[PDB]
Amino acid sequence: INFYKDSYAASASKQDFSQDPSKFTEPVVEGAGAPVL
Amino acid sequence: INFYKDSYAASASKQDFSQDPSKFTEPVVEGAGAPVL
Amino acid sequence: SMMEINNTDGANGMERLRVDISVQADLDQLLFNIPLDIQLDGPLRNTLVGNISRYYTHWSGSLEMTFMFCGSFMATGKLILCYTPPGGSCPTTRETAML
Amino acid sequence: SDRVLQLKLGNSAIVTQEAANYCCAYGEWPNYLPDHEAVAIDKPTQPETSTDRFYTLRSVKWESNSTGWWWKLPDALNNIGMFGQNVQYHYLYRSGFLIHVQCNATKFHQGALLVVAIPEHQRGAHDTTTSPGFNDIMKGERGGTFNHPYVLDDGTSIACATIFPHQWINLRTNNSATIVLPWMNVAPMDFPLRHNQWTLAVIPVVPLGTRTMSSVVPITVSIAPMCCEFNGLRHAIT
Amino acid sequence: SDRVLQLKLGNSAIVTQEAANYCCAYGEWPNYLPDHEAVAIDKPTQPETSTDRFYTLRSVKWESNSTGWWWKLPDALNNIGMFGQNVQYHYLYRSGFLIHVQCNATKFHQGALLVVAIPEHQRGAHDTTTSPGFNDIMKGERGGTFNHPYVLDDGTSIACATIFPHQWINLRTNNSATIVLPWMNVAPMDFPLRHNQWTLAVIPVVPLGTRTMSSVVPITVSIAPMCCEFNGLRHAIT
Amino acid sequence: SDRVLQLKLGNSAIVTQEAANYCCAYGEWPNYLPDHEAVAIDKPTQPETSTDRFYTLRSVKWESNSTGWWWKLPDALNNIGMFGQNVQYHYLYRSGFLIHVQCNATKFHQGALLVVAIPEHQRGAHDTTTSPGFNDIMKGERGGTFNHPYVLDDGTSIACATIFPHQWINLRTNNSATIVLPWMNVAPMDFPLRHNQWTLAVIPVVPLGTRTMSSVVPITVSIAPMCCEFNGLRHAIT
Amino acid sequence: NLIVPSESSDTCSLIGFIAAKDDFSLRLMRDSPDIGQSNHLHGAEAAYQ
Amino acid sequence: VESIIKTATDTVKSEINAELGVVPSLNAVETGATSNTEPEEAIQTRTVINQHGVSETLVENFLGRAALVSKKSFEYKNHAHKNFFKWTINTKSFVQLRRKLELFTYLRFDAEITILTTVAVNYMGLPDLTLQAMFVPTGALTPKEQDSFHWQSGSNASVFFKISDPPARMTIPFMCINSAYSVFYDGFAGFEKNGLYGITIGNLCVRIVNEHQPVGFTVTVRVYMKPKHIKAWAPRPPRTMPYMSIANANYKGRDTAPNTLNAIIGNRASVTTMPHNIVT
Amino acid sequence: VESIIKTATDTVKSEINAELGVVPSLNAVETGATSNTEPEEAIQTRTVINQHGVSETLVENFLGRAALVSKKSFEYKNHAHKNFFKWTINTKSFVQLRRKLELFTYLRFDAEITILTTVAVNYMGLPDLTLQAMFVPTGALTPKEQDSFHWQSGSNASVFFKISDPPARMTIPFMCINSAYSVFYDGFAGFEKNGLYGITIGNLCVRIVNEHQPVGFTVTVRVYMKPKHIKAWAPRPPRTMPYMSIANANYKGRDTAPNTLNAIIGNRASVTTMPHNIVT
Ligand SMILES: Cc1cc(CCCOc2c(C)cc(-c3noc(C(F)(F)F)n3)cc2C)on1
Ligand SMILES: Cc1cc(CCCOc2c(C)cc(-c3noc(C(F)(F)F)n3)cc2C)on1
Repeated sequence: INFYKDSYAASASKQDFSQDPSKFTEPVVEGAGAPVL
Repeated sequence: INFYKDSYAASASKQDFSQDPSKFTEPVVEGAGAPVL
Repeated sequence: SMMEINNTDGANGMERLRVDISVQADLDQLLFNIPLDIQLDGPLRNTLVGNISRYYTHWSGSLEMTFMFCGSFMATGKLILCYTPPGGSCPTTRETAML
Repeated sequence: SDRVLQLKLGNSAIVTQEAANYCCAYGEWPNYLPDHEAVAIDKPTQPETSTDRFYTLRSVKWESNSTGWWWKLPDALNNIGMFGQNVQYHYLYRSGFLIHVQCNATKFHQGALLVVAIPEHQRGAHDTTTSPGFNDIMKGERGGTFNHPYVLDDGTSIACATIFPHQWINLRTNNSATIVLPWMNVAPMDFPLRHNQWTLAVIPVVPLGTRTMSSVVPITVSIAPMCCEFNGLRHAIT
Repeated sequence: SDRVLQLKLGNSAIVTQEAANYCCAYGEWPNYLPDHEAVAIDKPTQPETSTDRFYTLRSVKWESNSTGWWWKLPDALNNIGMFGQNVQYHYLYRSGFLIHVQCNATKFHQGALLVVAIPEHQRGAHDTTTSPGFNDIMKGERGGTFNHPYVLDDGTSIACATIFPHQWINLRTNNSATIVLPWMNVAPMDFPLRHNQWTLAVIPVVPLGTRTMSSVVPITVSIAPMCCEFNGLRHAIT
Repeated sequence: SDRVLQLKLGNSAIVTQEAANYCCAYGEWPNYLPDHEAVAIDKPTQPETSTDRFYTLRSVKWESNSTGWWWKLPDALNNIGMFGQNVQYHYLYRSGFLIHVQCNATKFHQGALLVVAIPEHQRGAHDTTTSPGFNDIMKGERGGTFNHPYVLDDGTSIACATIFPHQWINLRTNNSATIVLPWMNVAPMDFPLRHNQWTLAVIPVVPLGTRTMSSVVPITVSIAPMCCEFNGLRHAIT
Repeated sequence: NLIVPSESSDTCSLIGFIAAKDDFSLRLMRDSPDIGQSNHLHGAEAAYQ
Repeated sequence: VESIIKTATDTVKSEINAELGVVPSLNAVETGATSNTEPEEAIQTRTVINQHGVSETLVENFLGRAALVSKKSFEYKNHAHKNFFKWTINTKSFVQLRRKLELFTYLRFDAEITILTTVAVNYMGLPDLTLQAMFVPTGALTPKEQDSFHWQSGSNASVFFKISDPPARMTIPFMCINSAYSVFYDGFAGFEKNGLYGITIGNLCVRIVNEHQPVGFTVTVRVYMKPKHIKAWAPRPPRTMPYMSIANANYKGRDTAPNTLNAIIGNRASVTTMPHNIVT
Repeated sequence: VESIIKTATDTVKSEINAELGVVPSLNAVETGATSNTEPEEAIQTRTVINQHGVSETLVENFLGRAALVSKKSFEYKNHAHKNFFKWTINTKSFVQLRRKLELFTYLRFDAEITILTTVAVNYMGLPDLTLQAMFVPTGALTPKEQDSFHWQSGSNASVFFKISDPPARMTIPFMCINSAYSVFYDGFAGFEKNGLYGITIGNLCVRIVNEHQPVGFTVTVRVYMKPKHIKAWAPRPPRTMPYMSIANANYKGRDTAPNTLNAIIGNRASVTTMPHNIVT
């Protein structure tokens, strides 16, 4: 875990598996195979 | 924690968060926005 | 604690700790300004807040300046103390400082 | 129905009948600074309608050999209307931006403009070790132009610029681009005169072309600050 | 305990240790324009702290033969700070005012100033049929002086001026006067550049006198607009 | 009502009609030594009224070029009244102190004295490596004066001396200062002849000035030991 | 203006003080630039004698 | 929108398609959105339970590697860099680390620092010297000499290590005055116009505490940095032109492709020429 | 009065004020109390939930740093300081530590001692010598020679360490005969008048246990102290004049500002002169 008193001294944090690609791939307001226009 | 038998050998004590500034900032006997005089 | 506002040549010892103001002949007169340098030597450096802060690198929070008038009881007057957030040159007229 | 759009802020409004939906940078939307994120303790001024409105800058002419244009925010607006006034009178500012780039031509014209909002676009100088100067960076309303759009004038590449919030204006498809930018910074507020959060870049990846009657094809930029807040009031740094 | 007072608006504050209570014109207090009294339909801008704060004008010297001074609102402030900016960029404005006139001397000095806020103080010219001109009326920050204070420069009388919101600065008693003025007009809003709601007049009914060391005795005016609202945004009429 | 004050201890009393509230060093108050903090096992003598009373030292004259004065406790009192007797006959002592510095002038006089109680004020000599001698330190009732008040004669600074229990005597405001000092030491008791817990320093940060009739303006110090206890009785070290 | 009668000094002094409020915070400790040493202090070496 | 992804998405079997008004393969690049055509809609797919993990591309891991940030060699001898050096900390001197950091606009992370030391004679053997690395924050006084008072390090953090010990190591917390480090700064450092455009941590001062020996040695100190507890924002176009300065993004490009200002990708005979075409 | 503070206090939104008899911005310095004007009373504020921690300014941390308290170098050779030295312990020799300790009147703390050793030839290689640091309390006999009986250390505490090992380290308990150490002492050491004014722990005796080699070496011992389990009382005005002696607070001041007895702060042209004024 961590034997130091300061939490920032701890080892790496490799458990953040959440993600939201859409903020980069689909930043459009109006959200299938229908014409995008 | 501490593996030595004498307690003074222990690591630092960084948890004393209490304080009373007033003993230095307001050492006056008689305690808002009212005239201090 | 006391700011050494009168850090000028000719002012020795405690003379440097007090700012002398006199009866003016003109209006809206500028009396003095205070460099807010805590890192660079200045009126605020040798103060409790200044000295201790210099043992650190980052600071955050409000400061407070208190001025005590030490003239005679029969002496009267009104002064205006202005704090100007950074951005430009130090104001030299009351019309500007007042903002 | 996503080719038609009307934007209304304050006393200003814009419509377009040939839009391409519209982009919300990083899927965010502008908002005022919440108490739990605030730093400056003085009560801020929120002008609303006098600052949160569309400001239209001078147009530029799209030419056959154009390399592209750019405008830095908030510099481009630091001297326009009440937004500019607040900026000059306050040490700190904060705001989002609604960007609308417009360019129309003919069904016989072709051309494609990449319209991208680059956060912290730190420019680089070409073939020299000397860093860009103040005048190289602060152009104000006029904005500047790209010397080497191929690498976004910063040694990277326009090819990957799409990683940033953007849209395109492809003449056969649409005549305008709309990008909503939220506050983008590592601090809740900033000093408007020495730092630009966003840079609006309009680059012609596909040059303007046609065989019909030749006419001046302008590109116009309209920008509307959003949720403006100002702190640290003092005199104006005109 | 009514001889001591602190006024705080926006980033400005004033204290006085020799006040005489304070006047609320007609017992009213400034307030924003309610929906049931509104006329202009555009959403107004309420700057708050950037405009509702104390602005200190240049002082005047109280002399043995002084006749009195006056400042018209909002003219006196139409070119000061963010208040002035909003006024120049908007067709319509509305606001109350917190007036604080200050003048100190010695316990060996005597003198009495009538400090009165006159609504619609329409000046008159002396010994001529020609109406006062623009420059006779619009003095800005500098303000003007009375030619015949005895009749308030309008053919009436200073003797009955007490019918208007006022206070006095009687040197042996106090060193400041404070008057809170609400919006005073027949319309919910007005055009700030061609009409003055209030006129601040400071007239020495009892001349300044003393037998002690002679020194310059200034009179200073600090005015803070209150509950400012602006409508009809456009370019600035600088 | 905090400008008026009466102090009464034993057969002595002092009143002041121009006080500035009063200081309780570090917010503490004098008290007798509790059993759980005691070290010396002999039953102590608690004289009360014969020692816990006001002792007034010889006055000093505040001059235009004065640098300041100081008195070390308990040295200043080690030879006065019954307090001095107990001190001379006992090896160990313990007590708090009620300090009252007084100085009045005219409403035409100006001057400001910093009245500070410095714990363990270890003096330093000027421009030499030799430590201060016995006579440089032990002045008794007469007390000493500052050579370089600017640095509190110890290489630090009077500017930050306010970190210590203190008050000021600003002639236009008050004519006396009152400081209540509790026992201050790392030991429950001490030998009174070779160690001073507190040092009373009165320094004129703002020199005495006036343009009226010149007269001698004295500064007087009255000190009252509190909760005195003495242990280790033997003969007197006169 | 500063106004005083004939018998008062016509030049007065102000003393300015400064302090931090309780919303203050300091970070990243470093050595103060306010103190230095060029040689041994007197007696420092005699501690070894 | 947001969700936990631990493995690559699976594929679902898809059937034949002939629907009017439905054209999944058609898109509009102008919207700024990336094509949302799924493989299942472009061709007929089978079902695939994809178990490929996505751990190695976690930002924490992508940036979580110790990289060289500083390298300095000096002469350890009698100087009658005098047995110590002062380094104004920056992360723009070595291209490998620099380029990765510059793939992001903002970065918040704690920094693990590792210091590696080596020595060489100018042969009678290698001395096991003791060194002191002192972190002198902005505004603090930097050592003027190998033995100046500054080294007593009363408040500054110092680390003493021997050449025979494993590399020294400690963690520097995320120390920006902001919520994150600005990998890029489109602004100026001061209130005046003459200020520096773009881009202060402080100075790392390293000295050999041992007095000089009768002979000279060359000592080299390598400092490595490994970010951890990482949070990143706004990805950016990768650097292509060679770097020129640590103070800016100035560019010039290679003399010949690839990566010349004129052409990033090397040339091929024509757009119909297949470079490594299989000649069976 | 007393309370637990873990973060900087928050700010509450404040409104317009115009109350008679209420003047929060007015104060009376003469009372000895510091201005109690709150920001909310001086100007109009907004609400701010302040999450700034206050840990780094805890006294335990402010003083909790290992600082150099002693440095001694001597000749290790055949003396036909003879291969050992005796140091009368004190914490007034090095200004960085001294000044911080002197920010308080009284201090109670246990002391962590770390001993760092380095050697240099007067080149055939550096010897991995063994040293012995012996704590000789007040009143005990100090070693007369490198090999005198005193070193058998039957009761004194001694620590033997090699130059190749990590610095030696142990904790010295708070050992005053009082409840706290007196950082300052306004008194004399003896019952007679000829006594010493101001300001005994004992002697730290360090020797090289190895017999001398055929050649000479210079050995330097640096001792560091880190207070812990700290309690402090009565803060004091910081030192401004350079230190002169370890035995007193004597002062002289620099030759020219800053920190000259005549002027602590450097001069500026006048009280209306802004030193680093922004010239836009
Ligand atoms: C932008 C940006 C800024 C940073 C921070 C880099 C911090 O790294 C430094 C710091 C602060 C300290 C040391 C350091 N080396 O040694 C020590 C010790 F002495 F404190 F241990 N500190 C080394 C580097 C490279 O990362 N990106
Ligand atoms: C005043 C004041 C007094 C102090 C106590 C300082 C104690 O430090 C000493 C002591 C007592 C022991 C050693 C010491 N070094 O080595 C050993 C060992 F041999 F016992 F391990 N003890 C070193 C110093 C500086 O702190 N402030």
